[PDB]
Amino acid sequence: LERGRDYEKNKVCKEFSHLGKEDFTSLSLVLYSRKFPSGTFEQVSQLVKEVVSLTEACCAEGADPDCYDTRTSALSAKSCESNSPFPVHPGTAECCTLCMAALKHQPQEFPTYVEPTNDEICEAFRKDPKEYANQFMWEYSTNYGQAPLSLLVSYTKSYLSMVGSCCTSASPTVCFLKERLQLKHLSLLTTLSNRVCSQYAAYGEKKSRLSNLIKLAQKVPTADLEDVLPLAEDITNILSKCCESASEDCMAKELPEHTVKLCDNLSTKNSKFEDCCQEKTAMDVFVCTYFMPAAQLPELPDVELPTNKDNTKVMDKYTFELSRRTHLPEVFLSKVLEPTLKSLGECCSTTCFNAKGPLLKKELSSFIDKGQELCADYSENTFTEYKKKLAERLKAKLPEATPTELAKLVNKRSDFASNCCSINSPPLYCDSEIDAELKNIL
Amino acid sequence: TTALVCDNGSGLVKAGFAGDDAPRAVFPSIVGRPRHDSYVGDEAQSKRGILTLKYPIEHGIITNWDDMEKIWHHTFYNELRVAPEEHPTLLTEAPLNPKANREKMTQIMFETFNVPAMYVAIQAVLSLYASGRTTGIVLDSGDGVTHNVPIYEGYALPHAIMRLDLAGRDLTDYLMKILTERGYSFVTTAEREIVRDIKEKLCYVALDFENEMATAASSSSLEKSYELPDGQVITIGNERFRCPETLFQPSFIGMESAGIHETTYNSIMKCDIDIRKDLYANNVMSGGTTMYPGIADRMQKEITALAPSTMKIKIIAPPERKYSVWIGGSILASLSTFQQMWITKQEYDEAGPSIVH
Ligand SMILES: Nc1ncnc2c1ncn2[C@@H]1O[C@H](COP(=O)(O)OP(=O)(O)OP(=O)(O)O)[C@@H](O)[C@H]1O
Ligand SMILES: [Mg+2]
Repeated sequence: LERGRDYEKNKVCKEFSHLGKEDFTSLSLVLYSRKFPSGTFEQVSQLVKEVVSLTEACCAEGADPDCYDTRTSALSAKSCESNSPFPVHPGTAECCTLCMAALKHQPQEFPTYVEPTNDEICEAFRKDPKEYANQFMWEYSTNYGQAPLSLLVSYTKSYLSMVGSCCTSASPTVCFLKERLQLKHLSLLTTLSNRVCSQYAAYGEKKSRLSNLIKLAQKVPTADLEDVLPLAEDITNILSKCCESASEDCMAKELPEHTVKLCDNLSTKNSKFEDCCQEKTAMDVFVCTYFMPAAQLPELPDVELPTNKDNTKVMDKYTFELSRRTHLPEVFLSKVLEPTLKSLGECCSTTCFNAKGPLLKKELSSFIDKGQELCADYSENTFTEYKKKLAERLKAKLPEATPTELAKLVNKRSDFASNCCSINSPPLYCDSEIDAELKNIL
Repeated sequence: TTALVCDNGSGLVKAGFAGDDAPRAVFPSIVGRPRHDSYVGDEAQSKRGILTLKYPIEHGIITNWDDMEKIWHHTFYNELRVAPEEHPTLLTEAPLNPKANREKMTQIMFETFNVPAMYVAIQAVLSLYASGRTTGIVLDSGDGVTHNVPIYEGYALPHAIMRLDLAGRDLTDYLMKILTERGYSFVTTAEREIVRDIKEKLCYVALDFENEMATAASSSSLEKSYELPDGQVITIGNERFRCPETLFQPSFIGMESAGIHETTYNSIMKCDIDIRKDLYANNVMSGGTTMYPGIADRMQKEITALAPSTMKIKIIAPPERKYSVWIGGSILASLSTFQQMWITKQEYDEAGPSIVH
C-alpha cells in the first residue's frame, strides 16, 4: 500500500503536537542542517523558521485542507529566487521549472566542527543558552549529517543536557568527566555511524560491499574468506538499511549486534582483534576494530585475475586473496577493481576473456605498481621520517631539481599520502586525487 | 570512592586516596639494600652511602617484581597507613605496558596484598580525564620516559602512540654536564641534587632557540643568580633554556630521535584524517618534565608550523599538570559510574590474572 497523499503533513503535525513548538523547532534545526550540509547558519535558521511557521498554521484546528501543500510550495518558490535566503542543493535550479523534495547531498569527508574547551563551552553557554544550543545543533548536524536523524537529535539533545548540567556544577571538570563517559555510547554511535554511512553513500551498495571485504581482509589477513565475507556483507546490509531509516532503532540496534558477530568470528585470529574484543561495550569494540590499520601483509605468490566462464563467489574470492597480499590502500583497490570487473563481466563469449584478460591483467598490475610508489614508505615510518626518505627518493630521480622545487614535490606527495594511503582514506576525495596524482606520477 | 590511587612512576610514586585533590604521599621510586635489611623511598636515598639503590621502574615499565612489592608494601603501610585488603586499589601503567606485565600486577595485588578489588589505568588517559575530556592527545613527560598518546572517547590508539627515551633525569644529567663546561663542577650525588633544584627553578623553554642564544651571547639580560647551599653564588645563563631545549632536540645528548613537537605531530598523523582536528585542539601536557615555563607556547608554535594552516591548535597545560595522572585517577576512582569498572576478588578467582583487561 502507498503512503497517504498527506503522509508528510500528518507526520509533522503529529510531531508539532507531541513536542510543542520549541522542541519541534530543534528537531527541524537538526533535520534541515543535515539535509543542507553547506547551508550557512542563517540560511538554515531562516528556512527552519519558515517551516515551523507553516507547520503551526497548517496544523492549527480548522486549518484549510490545502494550507500545508500550499505553503510548502510557496516555500519552494522562494528557494528559486536566486537571491534566496534559503540553502540550495547542488543544481536545485535545474529543478526550478517536485525534485526539490528529495535531492541528494554528498557526504562530508572533512568535518570542520571542533568542540571548544570546557571553559569556552561554558563561556558561550552563559552568554546565551538558546543561542549556544542552536549554533551547536547546526554546526554538528551539518558536519555529521550522514548519521541517522534520530541519532543526531538524540545526541545533540543529550550533549546539551550535559553542558547545562556541568557548567552550573560545583565541580565543572569533575562533572564533565562523568557526563562525557556516560555519553560515550551515543557519541560513538553517532560519529561512527556518520562516517560509515558517508563511505556507503559515496560508494553505493556494490562498491561498499567490496570495500568492506577488502578492509576486513587487510585487518585479518590470516583469516578465511568464510570468516570475513559474511561480516563484510553484514555491515553492508546494515548500512543500506539503517543509514537512511526513520526507525529510531535500526542503527542503534544493528551496529552493536554487528560487533558481537565481529568478535565471535574474529576474536581468535589476530592479537589486535583479540585486544579489540576485550573492550567493555560494543561501541568500544567497534571504534577499535574501525580504527584498526591494515596489518603487515603475509606476502604470498601473485594471484590470478579470474577469467574463466563463471552466483558471485569467484570474484569475492579473488578480491579477498588479492587484498590480503597486496600492500596498497583500500581506496586504490576499490578504485581499480570496480572498472576491472565491469570489463570481465561485459565479456560474458569465451573468445572475449582471451583478448581482454591480458589487457585487464596488465592495467591492474600497472595500477597496483603506481599506487605502491605513491604510497611508498608512508605506512612503515612516522610521518616526519617518511618525508625524509621521500625527499631522498625524489632527489635521486630529479638531479636537476632545485632544493626549493624538490621540497615542493615532497610537500605535495606527502600531502597526498597523509590523505590517501591509510585504511580509512576518504573515497570521494581520494578518487579524484588518485587520478590527478597518477598523471603527474613522473 | 574510598579507593586508593597509586601512580607508579619511574622516578616518583604518587599515592593517595580517591577523592583527594592531591597525592598524600610522593616518594622516590627506590629500593635499597645494605651494601654489606630493606629500605624504600626517601630514607633509602638518604642512607645511600651504605646501601645498594635499585629502580624497579626504569622507563615506565615495572622490571623487578620483588622490589616493586616492597614499594607497594611501603606505599600501603608506611606512607598511607592502611590495610590494602580494605580498599579497592587503582594502579597506573605506561602507555604500551605488556599484557603479561599488567596480569602480574593484578596477581600481586590480589594474592599478595588481598585487595578486595583493583583496576589498572593507562597513565596518559588519566591525564586527559583530569581535564574533564575523553578525546585528545597527551604528551606525558616524567622522569625516565616521554610518551604521546592519542585518545578518542577513552580509547588510546596503540598504533599511534609515540615514545622518546628521554625525560627528567636526562635533562638533569645534561644540565650538570653543561654547567660543568661553564666552569663549575657538578658530578656527585649531592651536586646532582643541587642541579635538579636549579633545573626546576631557573630553567625555561625559549620560544625561539637560536635568537635566545644570540640574546644570551649579546647581553646578560637572561642571567640569573643561584645560591648554593654553602653560600657560593653562581650565575646561570644560556643553560637555563639549553637544558629544556633537549626535549625538542634530542641530539643535544647524542640521541638521534624526533623531538617532542615531532613526536606529537607523528602521533597525530597516525590517526584518521577526520579525527586529527580533535587531537590538535586538545593537546594535553602532563608530567614533571612538562613543567618548564614557556613550553606550551613553544609547542603551540612548532605544531602550528607543521599542521595545516586552517587547523586550530590548542595546548592544555594546567598549573598542577605535574600530578595530572594521579588526579585523573583520583577523580575516575571517585565516580559513581566507575564502581562497576572495578575487578573484584571474586572475579579474579576465575580466569586468574588474565582477568585484568
Ligand atoms: N618545576 C619543574 N621543572 C622541571 N622539571 C621538573 C619540575 N618538577 C618536577 N620536575 C621533574 O620531573 C621528574 C618527575 O616527574 P614525574 O613525577 O612526572 O615522573 P614519573 O611519573 O616518576 O616518571 P615516569 O612517568 O617516566 O614513570 C623529575 O626529573 C623532576 O626533576
Ligand atoms: Mg609519570
